Amino acid sequence: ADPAECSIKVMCRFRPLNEAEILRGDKFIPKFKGEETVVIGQGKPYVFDRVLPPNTTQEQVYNACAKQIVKDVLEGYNGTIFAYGQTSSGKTHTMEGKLHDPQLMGIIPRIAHDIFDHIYSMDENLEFHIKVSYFEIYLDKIRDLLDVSKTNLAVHEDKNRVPYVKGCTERFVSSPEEVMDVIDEGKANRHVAVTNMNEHSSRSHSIFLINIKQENVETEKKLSGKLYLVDLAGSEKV
Amino acid sequence: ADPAECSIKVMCRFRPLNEAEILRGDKFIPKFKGEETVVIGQGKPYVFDRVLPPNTTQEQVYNACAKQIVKDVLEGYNGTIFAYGQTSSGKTHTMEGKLHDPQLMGIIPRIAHDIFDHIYSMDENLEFHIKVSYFEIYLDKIRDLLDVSKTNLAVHEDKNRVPYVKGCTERFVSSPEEVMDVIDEGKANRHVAVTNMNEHSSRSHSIFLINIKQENVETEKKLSGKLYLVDLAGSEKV
Amino acid sequence: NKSLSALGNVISALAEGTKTHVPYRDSKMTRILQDSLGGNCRTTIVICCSPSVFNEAETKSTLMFGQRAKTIKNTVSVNLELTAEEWKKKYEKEKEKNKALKSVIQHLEVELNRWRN
Amino acid sequence: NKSLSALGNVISALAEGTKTHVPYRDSKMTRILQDSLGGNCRTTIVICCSPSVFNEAETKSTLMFGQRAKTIKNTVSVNLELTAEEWKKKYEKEKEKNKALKSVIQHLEVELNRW
Ligand SMILES: Nc1ncnc2c1ncn2[C@H]1O[C@@H](COP(=O)(O)OP(=O)(O)O)[C@H](O)[C@@H]1O
Ligand SMILES: Nc1ncnc2c1ncn2[C@H]1O[C@@H](COP(=O)(O)OP(=O)(O)O)[C@H](O)[C@@H]1O
Repeated sequence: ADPAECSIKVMCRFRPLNEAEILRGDKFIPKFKGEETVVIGQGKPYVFDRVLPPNTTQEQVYNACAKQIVKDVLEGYNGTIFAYGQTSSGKTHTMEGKLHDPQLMGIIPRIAHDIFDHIYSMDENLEFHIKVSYFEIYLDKIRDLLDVSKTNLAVHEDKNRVPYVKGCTERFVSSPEEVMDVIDEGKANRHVAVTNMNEHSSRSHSIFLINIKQENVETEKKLSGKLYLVDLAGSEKV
Repeated sequence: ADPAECSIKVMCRFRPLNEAEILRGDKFIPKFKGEETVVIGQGKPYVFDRVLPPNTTQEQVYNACAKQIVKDVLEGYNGTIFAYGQTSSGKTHTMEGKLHDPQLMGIIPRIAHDIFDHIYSMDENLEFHIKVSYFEIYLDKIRDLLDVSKTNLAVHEDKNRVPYVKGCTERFVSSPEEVMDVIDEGKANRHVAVTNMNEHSSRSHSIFLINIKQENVETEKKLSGKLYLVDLAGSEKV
Repeated sequence: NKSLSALGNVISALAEGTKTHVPYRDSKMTRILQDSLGGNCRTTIVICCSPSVFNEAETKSTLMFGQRAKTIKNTVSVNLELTAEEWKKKYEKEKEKNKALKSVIQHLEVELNRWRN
Repeated sequence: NKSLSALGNVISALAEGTKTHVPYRDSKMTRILQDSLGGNCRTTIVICCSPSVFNEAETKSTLMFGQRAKTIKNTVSVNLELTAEEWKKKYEKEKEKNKALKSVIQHLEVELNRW
């Protein structure tokens, strides 16, 4: 066929001043203009795909940042959503949120429900096989969160030269709930060997991987998508 | 896109004057220059890839002639070695030689050793499957040597037009020990119906065929090479 | 942080158009995300920031990663699952058209030249 | 000596560079040693020989047989079965060609309706 160019989208999510900050009487520097511009005091304006101010809820940030990737993924396209920021800025509230709270869950949890909400509605002639993965990377080392005994996982290259974590654990899910369970499990296991999680996360990337494969039993056409939901490490400098 | 040119290499191996010749007081005519030239008495030099004098041992001939083929064929290339020359010239000594004597064995014996010798040190991703067959060609008829039951085997052709003996015996081998059993087995059989053995082979053609097919599980890539170890029959005139 | 280091070198080196020796292999992640960062995939980047003046320097930096990131362009294409058979067959098909077009091309040419000649 | 004959025949022809009715079918052997004598195969030929002057004749011939076969040039090609995702590449670039072809049409077919 003919594949299309597509700029990588970027969302600017700004978080509320928090208790310490409030108390110290800090003032909110960002000035929002429209849905995708942000001004910092008196400097050149910043323009992004969308600029998510502090009052933008978790639903909204899902609907503006991830609702369309689930759709593309279920169709054969590879979607990748990631959080980049400074420690304490907002990445984890974004990506995971209050994992089992309807109001405050984040991207992952939501993509967990969307994928199966979409699927269940499809025609029975469409046969999906969703298999999840959950590893973390610390000081350039990959640790399967679902098998804590695996701690120096390698990245090889598949059939068609595409990088990938070899030997990680792959779970076949069949509901929003079995994916949550995989989240829950890797959330605990992350502790195994960790004295300070706060410090840990602050320096570790948590990488969730929904690997979708669909098959039309009628027409026999088969497609596969790789959904990478990454929660990177603090970007704070030297 | 492309295949690479490169010509047939010819090695000339001279054998040391025999006891019988000895007594008569035969004169030694060959006159060698460097490692590729030779001239008889007062003629023009015949240059070959290499030229092994009478003191050439079976380890040197192999190193000079069949060391590479094994690598080649193990790379996916086709390999073919054959001995040519008048009867009692050295062909069978060179091709087979003292079959189990670790010093006086010839190309064949060594090749079977190297093949597995190599496979062991070879990539852990690719599985092998070596398939040997052993037949003779006397009076244009192809005799299966691992089955004296078959005696008029026929040449057919494969999808991309390459000839090959049809309905011949095919033996799977995963060790040098096994390969030599087939040689051993076929060396015997050839006796079936043979009155005096000297004459017959002196006038027959034995072709050993090793078919190496490997496939990297990791990258799937499947490879294949064909080795044809042939000892021609006496080339003498009249 | 050598992965972010890795990351940042990847982005910038991509943001350029250099897309030649873009340091993918600089880290375990730059490779996992190799597809995500400059290839077959639809990437969204939620850059997170703090509104306080004390975090202003970092806020600035984060913004600029977004800025430069916004100018990377991926070549997205649905992922098709086929045996080698299918791929060889469809390739054969896309070779029948090749031959086909040829004639039509050599058709026009003749006329125009011929027509003209 | 059929076999040796065909082999004789096939060598000298290839020697010359005639390949076209090079008589592979002259025998069952030459058919098998078909791909070996002028096709896809790295091939070595050890011409064993007697040092005695009493056999000067064959040797000399044998040298010449040896001399002939080195001039033959085969075409080496690793026999590596195409990957699914390998063929897929084939199609891919043979689709640009076909795209680049419709564009060699497009312009080429614009003048055609100009006149
Ligand atoms: N009450 C709230 N409502 C909305 N967002 C909030 C609230 N309290 C905190 N946040 C935000 O504060 C941040 C807390 O998580 P954070 O410290 O930023 O995670 P990380 O350590 O991954 O950067 C989240 O990123 C989020 O945007
Ligand atoms: N360098 C050598 N030293 C000792 N014997 C040799 C040597 N080269 C060849 N021969 C051996 O091989 C034999 C030569 O005849 P042969 O192997 O039967 O060849 P073919 O029948 O193929 O001509 C002699 O009988 C002998 O044992």
